[PDB]
Amino acid sequence: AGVAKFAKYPLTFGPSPISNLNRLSQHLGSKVNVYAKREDCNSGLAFGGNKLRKLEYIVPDIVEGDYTHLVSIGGRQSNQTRMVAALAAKLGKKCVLIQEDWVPIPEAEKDVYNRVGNIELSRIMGADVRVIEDGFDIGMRKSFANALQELEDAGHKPYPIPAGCSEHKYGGLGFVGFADEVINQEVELGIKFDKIVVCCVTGSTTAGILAGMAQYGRQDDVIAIDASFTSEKTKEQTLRIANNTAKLIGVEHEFKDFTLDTRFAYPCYGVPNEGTIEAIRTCAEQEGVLTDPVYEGKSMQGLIALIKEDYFKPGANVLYVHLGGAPALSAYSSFFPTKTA
Amino acid sequence: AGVAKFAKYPLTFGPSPISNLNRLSQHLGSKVNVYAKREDCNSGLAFGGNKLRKLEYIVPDIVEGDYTHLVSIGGRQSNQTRMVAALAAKLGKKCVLIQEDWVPIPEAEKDVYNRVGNIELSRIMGADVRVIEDGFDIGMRKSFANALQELEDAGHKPYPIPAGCSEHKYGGLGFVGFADEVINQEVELGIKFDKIVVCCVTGSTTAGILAGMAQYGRQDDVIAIDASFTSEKTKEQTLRIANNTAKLIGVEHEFKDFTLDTRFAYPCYGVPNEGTIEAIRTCAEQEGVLTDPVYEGKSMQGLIALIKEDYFKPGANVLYVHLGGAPALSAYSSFFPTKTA
Ligand SMILES: *Cc1c(COP(=O)(O)O)cnc(C)c1O
Ligand SMILES: *Cc1c(COP(=O)(O)O)cnc(C)c1O
Repeated sequence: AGVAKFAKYPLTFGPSPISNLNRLSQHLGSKVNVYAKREDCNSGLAFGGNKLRKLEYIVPDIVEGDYTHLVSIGGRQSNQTRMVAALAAKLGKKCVLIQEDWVPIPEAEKDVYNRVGNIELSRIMGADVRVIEDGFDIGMRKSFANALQELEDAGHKPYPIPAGCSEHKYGGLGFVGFADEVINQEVELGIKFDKIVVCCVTGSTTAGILAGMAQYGRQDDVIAIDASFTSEKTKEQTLRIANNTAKLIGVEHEFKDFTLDTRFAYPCYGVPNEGTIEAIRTCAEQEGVLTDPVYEGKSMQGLIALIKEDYFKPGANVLYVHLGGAPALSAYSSFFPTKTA
Repeated sequence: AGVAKFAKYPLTFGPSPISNLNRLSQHLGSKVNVYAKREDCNSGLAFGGNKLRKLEYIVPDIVEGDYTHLVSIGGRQSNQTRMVAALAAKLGKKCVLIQEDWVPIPEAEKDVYNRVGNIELSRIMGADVRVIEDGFDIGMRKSFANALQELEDAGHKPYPIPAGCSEHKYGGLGFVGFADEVINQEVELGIKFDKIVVCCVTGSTTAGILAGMAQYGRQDDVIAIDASFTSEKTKEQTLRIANNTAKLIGVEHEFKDFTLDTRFAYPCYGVPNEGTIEAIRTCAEQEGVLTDPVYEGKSMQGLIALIKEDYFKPGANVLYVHLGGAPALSAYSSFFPTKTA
């Protein structure tokens, strides 16, 4: 057990704060005391987000080697690519982004879904944005490899950074350190978290939290809420990340399965459902905390669905993980009509 | 010297962090050392910002008596209105927001300027968003006074929060604390800031820094960048707010004038110029830090312009203030096209 033996490059202000969503708690029945560890309030690098914690353990490599281009990938409103662009800017490197079509671009948004939001930010930061229309997949894509081959054949030295970092060698280390962090904040705040709720589609964030919590034998505190509607590969990939990461940090524990509620992924990746939107609104109306229609919105409804059904013990302290991703909210404007008054 | 006598309700994580923009500073010929105090990363209340800091000294008054509605006013992509919603949602009060027509909505941005960005956020937080046609003015608005009367007629108890909280009785207290944070942070940093750059439209931000920095006899360290294009009143109100506040905290010194660079407001409030777009792109390409076409993109272009002309002593430590506004960026995608490689 030790993430400390790995090189880390600072890209955040330090330990992400924890918000006490006490008002939302009461509203939901006062059954559980909901808390939120603000990863969305990460750093000053283009709004921040969980993906920034992941990159901290990857940057040292980039810097140590002689690289000129940082290439990543993801869907249109990809949070990843947007943070890879901000990072590339900070390191003074070139940036290439492969924006594939992973979400059935809603009609009433087909004219902005590819111009406004996160994709706009990658542009403003000077990244070679490329709009391809390949299928959705949380695994290695055959457009990422070609981009690499291209820049290489061009005489450039590209740095591969897979979807959400997840499948990167050190993709699970950032959230191992997340675990060490919650453990300390529990003592500083004086509150123990009985459970941890976090969204999941490509893996690393969940896997990292599992392998990292294992350090204190608490992997079972984790509660993942699928948002990829493909629990199939999402659980198997998250599980494989959890193992390869546990090995890296000295954890013996072999992960064979984890809590992966799949009741709110539908209708698919990127497309909210009537429940998602209501969750976002309730969270926002009650706390002033925004959540997106793709990730955190679906994990927030799951958090509310669970609370409704007395899934947690009476008076439980549950740590909701806000991974950010709000900036893509402007590409789903059509789903939030003005509140009747 | 007495901002402590007044009550304060916590709305931010704590004293804002100061980023060291060394890469940008090198880009601008290593003329000075640019630092940026991050008000744009000060809270979890939907992106937070400078207005939230102002509000901390106003919330106590609110909760004390009995008000049911918080009312404020600003343009379509207003930041203040959006932060008032979050404040209201959190305080569990209702929200009525007047969204005047303060900006000539670009032709390309006509089908979005009112459905995306800040406005969308206020709607998700269930605020009563009222899109009005009145024009730009940093002074008390008719639509405002009408709202107070309307709601008050319906048997409600609205709380009046003018534009940017600037004209509020305590709208200046906020940044008088910013001055305190600055001096303390110079100590913890082991360096002294020679000058402070900060955007200025409705007044209270700059006004509070002036009365605060004056506690130590350092008002002349303040350098405001106007983005209203109506210097005359912007300088008139800012100067009045700064004078009232000064008396509240006990500062005798009377402000008769202050540094207000107006070279970058052109062509008008809410609209960037090729220079702004250039600054936003420079800061983003160098630090991965995002600024807005309306306010900060101008404070930033001015900063760059001032450095070039050798306005500061060589090696000076210049504290730029990032007040936020980046969320409104989605309403200007037309201006930022994919850069060529
Ligand atoms: C990228 C992202 C996720 C998914 O993280 P995984 O580690 O890939 O499960 C969830 N929420 C937000 C806001 C994200 O940006
Ligand atoms: C409100 C605001 C300002 C202006 O503040 P004043 O105190 O009115 O000068 C500047 N920048 C941003 C991003 C703002 O939201």
